[PDB]
Amino acid sequence: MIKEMIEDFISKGGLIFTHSGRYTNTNNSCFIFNKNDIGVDTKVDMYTPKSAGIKNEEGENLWQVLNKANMFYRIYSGELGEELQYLLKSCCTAKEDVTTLPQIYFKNGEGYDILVPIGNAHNLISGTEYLWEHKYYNTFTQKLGGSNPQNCTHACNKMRGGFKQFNCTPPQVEDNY
Amino acid sequence: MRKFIIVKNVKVDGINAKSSDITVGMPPATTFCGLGETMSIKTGIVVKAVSYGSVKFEVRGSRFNTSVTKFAWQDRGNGGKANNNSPIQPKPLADGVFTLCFEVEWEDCAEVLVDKVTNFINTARIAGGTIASFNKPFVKVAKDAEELASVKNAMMPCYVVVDCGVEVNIFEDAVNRKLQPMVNGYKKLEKIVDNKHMRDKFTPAYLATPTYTMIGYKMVSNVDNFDQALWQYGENTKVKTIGGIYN
Amino acid sequence: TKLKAPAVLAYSRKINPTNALMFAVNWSDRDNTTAVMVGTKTVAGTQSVRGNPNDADKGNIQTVNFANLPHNKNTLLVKYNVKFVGDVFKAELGGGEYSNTLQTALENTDFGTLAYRYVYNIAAGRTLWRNRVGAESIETVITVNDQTFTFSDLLVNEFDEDVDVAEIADMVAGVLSGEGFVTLKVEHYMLLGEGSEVFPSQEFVENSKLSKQLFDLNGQAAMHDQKIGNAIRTIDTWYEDATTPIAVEPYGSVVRNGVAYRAGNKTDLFTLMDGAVNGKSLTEEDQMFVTANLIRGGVFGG
Amino acid sequence: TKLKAPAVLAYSRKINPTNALMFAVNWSDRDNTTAVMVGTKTVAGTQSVRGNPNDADKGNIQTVNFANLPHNKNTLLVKYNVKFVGDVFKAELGGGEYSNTLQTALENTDFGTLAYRYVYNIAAGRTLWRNRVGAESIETVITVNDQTFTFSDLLVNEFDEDVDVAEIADMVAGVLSGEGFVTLKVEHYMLLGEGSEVFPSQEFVENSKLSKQLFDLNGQAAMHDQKIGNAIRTIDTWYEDATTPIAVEPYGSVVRNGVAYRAGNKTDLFTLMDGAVNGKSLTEEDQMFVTANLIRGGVFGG
DNA sequence: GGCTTTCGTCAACCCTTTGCTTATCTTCCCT
Repeated sequence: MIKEMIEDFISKGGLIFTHSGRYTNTNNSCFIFNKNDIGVDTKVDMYTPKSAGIKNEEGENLWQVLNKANMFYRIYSGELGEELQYLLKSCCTAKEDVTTLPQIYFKNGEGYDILVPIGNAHNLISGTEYLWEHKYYNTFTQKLGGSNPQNCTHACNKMRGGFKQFNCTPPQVEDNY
Repeated sequence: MRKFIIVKNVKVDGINAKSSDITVGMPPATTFCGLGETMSIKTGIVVKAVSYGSVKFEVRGSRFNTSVTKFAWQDRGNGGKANNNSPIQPKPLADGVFTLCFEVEWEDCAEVLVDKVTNFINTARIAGGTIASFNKPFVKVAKDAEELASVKNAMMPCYVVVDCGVEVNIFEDAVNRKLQPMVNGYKKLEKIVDNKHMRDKFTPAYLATPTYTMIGYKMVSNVDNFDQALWQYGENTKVKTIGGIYN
Repeated sequence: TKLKAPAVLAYSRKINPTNALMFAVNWSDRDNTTAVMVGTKTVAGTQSVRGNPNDADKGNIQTVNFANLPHNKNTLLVKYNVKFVGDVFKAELGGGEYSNTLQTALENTDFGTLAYRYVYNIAAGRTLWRNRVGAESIETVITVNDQTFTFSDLLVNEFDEDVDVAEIADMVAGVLSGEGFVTLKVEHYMLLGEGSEVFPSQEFVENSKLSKQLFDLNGQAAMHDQKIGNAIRTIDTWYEDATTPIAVEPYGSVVRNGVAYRAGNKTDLFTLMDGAVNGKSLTEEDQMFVTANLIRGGVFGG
Repeated sequence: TKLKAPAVLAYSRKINPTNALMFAVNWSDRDNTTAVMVGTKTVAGTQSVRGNPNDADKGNIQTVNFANLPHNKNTLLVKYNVKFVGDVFKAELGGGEYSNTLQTALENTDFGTLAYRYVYNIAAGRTLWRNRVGAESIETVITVNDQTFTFSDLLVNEFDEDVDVAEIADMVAGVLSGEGFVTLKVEHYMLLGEGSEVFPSQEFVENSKLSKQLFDLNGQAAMHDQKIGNAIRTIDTWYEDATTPIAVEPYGSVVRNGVAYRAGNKTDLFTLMDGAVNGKSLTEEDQMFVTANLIRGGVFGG
C-alpha cells in the first residue's frame, strides 16, 4: 500500500528532500526539498531516524516504490489523488542545520554571500543508476553512511554498494620530455 | 591592457578532493576564484580572473575508491566513545602540483607585487591543502593578443580548464561527449535565518546546491584563446570564463 | 557567569607539514637522491585469522604494495617541510566571545616547551615510525631561513635538553605565540642498510586489487602529511598516568591502541577549555595542552 | 572475567630480511661476484595432467624463467641482510591490557633458544630452500657487528649445539628480549658445481604468458624476503607429534602439505595467548612459540 | 530543568578494473 507507507513515514520524523548536507556529514541532518527541480525523472530522497519503516509484500520500503515508474512525480502531479498530494507535501519540508557543514564565501558583486553547499540527492541516485547503466567507469564509488548507513539516509540504507561520483582527476604532465 | 602574475609548480598536498557530492578530484574554478578573492582581501590586490592548470594531480586511493581520512575525535560530548575509532565522514584527499596565473591590476613595481603574492601564498591553502612548495612568481603583461599568448605559454607545462557548457545535463554528456564535470558555481535554495553558528553574523547566508558545467582539460599552449582558460566570478552566483564556451 | 562554548567552534591547523617523499641515498653520497619506487608484489602465506582453524590448512594469496631500498643505496632520505603558522587563537568559525576569552587565558602558555617538543618530534625522527627502528644511524638536517642544523642521536621517547632544538624552538615559539610563519625543510638520512624495506604511509582505501596499498606520489613512496602532523604534535606527556608521549587529541585518544587517556577523567580539551574561559585557574600543563589543541585545530561540536 | 583480545590487536614483524640477491662466485674467487641473470627459455615436453589421457600424445610448450650458474663459476652466492629488531612485545595496534599482560606473561621466555634457532636457521642455510640439494658444501659467513662468523657443516633438521651460532644468538636474544636492533650481513657460498641451476623465488602471476616467472631485482636472480623470513622462523619443533621443524604461524600451518599442525587441538597461538593473558601458566616451549609468533608478527584479533 | 553518560534501535549491495590530453622552434632585411 502507498498511503499506508506515507503515513508510516509521517508517524516518524517524516522528511522528503531533494538536497541535503547529510551526505557531507552524517551528524549534520539538514534536509531540503527544492520545488523547481522536480521533474518526470527526478529521483527524490527521504529521511527517517535509522531509516525506519515497514516493507510491503515484495520487501521494499517507501524509497523503492516512490522512485520507480516516476511514482513521486505521479503523486506530485496528483494522478493518484489530491489528498495524497497533501500527504506527500506533509512530508516534503525544509529542515535546516548548518553545523558540520562547509561554509564558503561567494562573491555576489561588491559583497559576499556565505554559501553552505549541500549535495543534490537526485544527482547522487540518478547518477549512480545512470553511470552504472551507461557503463561509465571513470568514477569513484563511496558508501556514505559508513559501516551501517541506515542512520544516514534511506538511499544510503538501500543502495549499500556506494554512490557513483565522478573521477575528476586531470591528465598528468609527464616529467621526462 | 592586461597584467598577470604567474606562480608555477605550486606543489600542494592534502587537497580536499571532494569538489561536490558527485565530483571528486581536481578542485573546481570556484576554489581558485575563492583563492583569488582571498588575496583580494589579504593583500589588497584586486583580482579579476585566475587561470589555473594542473601539472600533477593524484587523488589518494585506488582507481575506483578514494583513500578516506582517519577521523579524530574532536566533537564535544562524545568522550567515552573516544577510545574506539572515530566515524568517517567522506572527504577524499589529493595531492596536486598546480600553475596559477592571476589577472591583477597593479600600479607599483613588480618586486612588491611578487613579494605580496609570495607572502599570500606562504599563508594560503589551495583547496584545503598545505602549499608544500612553489616557484618564485613572475609578472608578465598582456599588452596585445600576442602578449596574451606569451603569458599563456608562460604557464608551461600545465593542463588548464576550459568551459564546454551544458547541453542537457551532467551525466548524459559526460558519457556521450566524454568531458569532465566540475563546480562552476552554486544555486541558492533557501535564505538562512540562523546566523549564530556561522563565520559572520552580518554576511547574508544561503543554503546552496552546486551547479556544474562541463569542462575539458587542454594544455595551455594548445588553448587558442587565453580568455577561455581565465575563470572569474560571474554575476549569476557562478564562475565563468572570459572567453566563454570553448569550441 | 558560565560562558558557554559555541556549537561549531573551529580552529585552523597551525603545524602544516608536507608529504614526506622517500628517496634512496648513500651515507657517503647523500646527494644521490633516487625516488624509492612503490613496487607491487604478490604474497603467498597462510590465512591465520582468530576464527579460522578450519581454513588454516589452505593458502592465502595477497597482492601487496611494497617499498624497499635499492641494493646500491643503504640510506633512506625523507623529504618534507613543516610550516608553523601564527594566529593560533584566531578561531574562524567560533564567535568572538568564547574564543577571545579563551585566548586571553592563554598568553601565559609557555610556548617554548610546545615549540621544543614540536621541533624535537621533527628532529628526533618521530615522523619515521617503523623505519627509525633498524636504522644504524639517523641524521636530521633542518634548514630554516638559510641556516642549517644537524642532529645525529636524539632519543624519541623523552625530550632531553639540547641547545639546537631549543634554538629552532625560539623562532618557532616566536611564530606560534606571535604572528607570521616559519618553515623548516627537514632532511632525514636514515642508515637502514642495503635493500632494507622502507615504510611509507599505507592508505585507508577499499582496494579489491591490492590488499595493502601504499601511498605514492608519482609512484614515489611518500608519507601522508597528516601522518607527520600527528607525529609533530605527539608531545602530550601530561595526561593521567603519563608514560609515553601521545598525540595531542581533544580527548587524548589513540584509536590505534583503543585507549583514550584524557576521556572521562576531566582532563580533555573541552573541560580544560571551559575552565580556562570561565576563570578557573588552569594549570600550566593543561594550558599547554589546550594551546597545543588550538595549534592542531579542529571543529568542536557542542 | 575473560580478557578478550582487542579486535585490531596486531604485532609488527621483528625479523626483517632483505631480498637475497644471488651472485656467482668460485670457492676460491669469492671476490669475483657476477650477478646471476634470470633468463627465459621455451621448453617443450609432455602434457602429463592426472586426468585427460587422450591429449597425452600432444606436446606442451611452456616459456619458463630459469636461473643458472655460469660455466666458469661453480659457487652460488646468496646475499641478504637480516634485521632482528627488539621491542617484540609492544603491539603497534593493540598496546594495552591484553598486549601488555601477554608481555608480563612472557618475560621469563627462553629468548636464548629462540634466537639460537633463528641464527641457526640463518647459519645452516635453511634460507636457501631448494638450492641446498646438490651443494657439496654450504659455507655461511654472517657478519654481525663487523663480526665475521663462518659456518661450514650444520645439519638442518636438528639444532646441534655449537659456539658460534650461540655467540651470535647471545646478542640476538639481547636484542629480542630487550630493545634496539641487530643486523646480520649474511652471505651463502654453496659449491653447487659448474653450471648448476639455481632456484630463486618465483613470482605469483595471474596474467600467465609465462609458466615460471622468477623473482628478479634489475634482472638479477633474487629471493623474496618472505621466503627467507619463513626459513628463519622454521623453529617450531613444539607442535603435536613434532618430527621436523616447521615455520611459526599462529596455526602451525604449512600449505604444501595442506594441513595445520596446531589447529583443532588447542595449541594454536590464539588459545595459548588467551590462556597466558587469563592467568593460565604455559609451559616453556609454549611461551617460546607465542613469543616466536610475536617476533614473526601478525594480527590476532576478532 | 536541562544534562551528560551509556545502552538499546534499525538496518542490509549488482557490479567496473585506464585515458582524461598528449609541451611554448626562422621566412625577408641590412647593419
